[PDB]
Amino acid sequence: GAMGSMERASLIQKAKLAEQAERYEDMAAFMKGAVEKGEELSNEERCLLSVAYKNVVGGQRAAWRVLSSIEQKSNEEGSEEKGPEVREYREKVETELQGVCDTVLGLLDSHLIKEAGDAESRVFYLKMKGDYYRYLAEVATGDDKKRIIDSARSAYQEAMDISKKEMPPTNPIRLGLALNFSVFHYEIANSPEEAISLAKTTFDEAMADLHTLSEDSYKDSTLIMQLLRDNLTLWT
Amino acid sequence: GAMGSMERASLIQKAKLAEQAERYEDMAAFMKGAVEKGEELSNEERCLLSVAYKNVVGGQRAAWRVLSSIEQKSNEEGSEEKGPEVREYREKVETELQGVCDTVLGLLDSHLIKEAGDAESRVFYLKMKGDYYRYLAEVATGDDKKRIIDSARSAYQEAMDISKKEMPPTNPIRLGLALNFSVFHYEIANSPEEAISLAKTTFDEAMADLHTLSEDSYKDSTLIMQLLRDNLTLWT
Amino acid sequence: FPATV
Amino acid sequence: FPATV
Ligand SMILES: *SCCNC(=O)C(C)(C)Oc1ccc([N+](=O)O)cc1Cl
Ligand SMILES: *SCCNC(=O)C(C)(C)Oc1ccc([N+](=O)O)cc1Cl
Ligand SMILES: [Mg+2]
Ligand SMILES: [Mg+2]
Ligand SMILES: [Mg+2]
Ligand SMILES: [Mg+2]
Ligand SMILES: [Mg+2]
Ligand SMILES: [Mg+2]
Repeated sequence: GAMGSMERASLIQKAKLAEQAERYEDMAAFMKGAVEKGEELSNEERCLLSVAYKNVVGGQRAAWRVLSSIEQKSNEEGSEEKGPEVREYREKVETELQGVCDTVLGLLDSHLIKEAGDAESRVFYLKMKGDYYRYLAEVATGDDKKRIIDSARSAYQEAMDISKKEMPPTNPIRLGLALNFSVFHYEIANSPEEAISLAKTTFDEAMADLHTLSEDSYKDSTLIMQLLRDNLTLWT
Repeated sequence: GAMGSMERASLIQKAKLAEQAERYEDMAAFMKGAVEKGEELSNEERCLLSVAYKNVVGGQRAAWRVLSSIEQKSNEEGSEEKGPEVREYREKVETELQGVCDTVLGLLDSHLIKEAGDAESRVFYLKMKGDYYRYLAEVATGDDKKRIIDSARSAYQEAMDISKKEMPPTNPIRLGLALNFSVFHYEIANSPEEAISLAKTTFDEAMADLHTLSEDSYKDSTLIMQLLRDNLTLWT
Repeated sequence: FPATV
Repeated sequence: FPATV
């Protein structure tokens, strides 16, 4: 690793600087270096890791969607043949996206998940594993597409099982996991009813637990609850 | 070059796709490949080249400013020493920025400028040469800082001399060159009076020539004239 | 697109 | 920052 010679604390410091500078590729490289030091991550460090890769892959996904849309329009009736370039460039972006997903999944498998014993860390990493398999599923078309989808489902399901046993219904990680697994059901697994049921049950169980929270925790939980409601409004 | 095996037309097509996908690093790499085919660039191709690198270096400059600001605050009185990391990371971004500038200047020198005979192409490339020396000047602190500044000035001045002889005062390249050379005077050369004089004279001479233009040319010219007025309002 | 975090 | 194009 090109970060092997830099101190763990310096990598974390530079990840925070990269975030301030909106240099998310650098941020992700610094956090990958920090993970590869082999020590477990604190809550703030897990956040830095997730923010960095979410921004990198988010940009790739947006670009892939633009290119896929152009490619699909080129394959409609009456469209002038323009050669292999659109497919080639969509494939280039797709391959880079897959590489980033494989990198994140590799960090989770070697060895973040296996050392994560507390609910907050383990649920967080399993949510990430589901998310990055979900991004692989968005672009998948081959023999392994069903296995990629089931890998996302399996990671999300293990995270859900732990979160329901070990976290309150307002815990922001539990809420964000449910939000994303609901989107998985709607956009990946062709299961809109399950998506809607999960979002509604999650929202209602969080609502009933808000009374236990401080003002600051209430703000965190209600923010994610509003995203659940936003999706429900989009879907109904 | 990694683009050496791709057709010139395919590189241009992919540059346009990259622009639509907001993948400006890819766009710049495709356009660099196209330049390196050795043929002159059309007006649209010159635009693609400039848009790609302007976006790449613009992002680097924004990040450099964020990091330089943090570094300066760390060097104030009462600031807790936090080690070399801020300087190191600012230097990393700075070195990448310098590399992009050197790449663009290299394309202009080998061999875009020397083959550019028409005013529209030659002024455009000399403006670019001034711009990229200006970006080098923004970060320069060493023995060669004055020479970097004079390199920007010299390129802008040759472009101005050609543009005044060969282009109408409303030509958008002539206007954009004057806008940027004015900013050079204000922000690089410590010459705010020259910056203001140039912006005002450029604006007034364009205003007197608008009557010759079609509706579409009028729109292009007045857009840049408004930027001149915006700077004048900022500076007075 | 729907919201995810 | 001032405008450039
Ligand atoms: S991890 C990024 C920092 N975010 C937070 O600490 C808060 C609590 C504001 O929001 C979170 C936390 C965790 C998750 N998650 O799905 O794991 C989502 C959100 Cl919005
Ligand atoms: S080169 C990018 C495309 N822009 C244009 O064609 C118009 C005429 C709209 O605007 C231009 C053209 C040239 C320059 N320039 O400074 O060389 C600036 C602008 Cl805004
Ligand atoms: Mg150490
Ligand atoms: Mg593929
Ligand atoms: Mg259920
Ligand atoms: Mg050829
Ligand atoms: Mg330096
Ligand atoms: Mg004069």
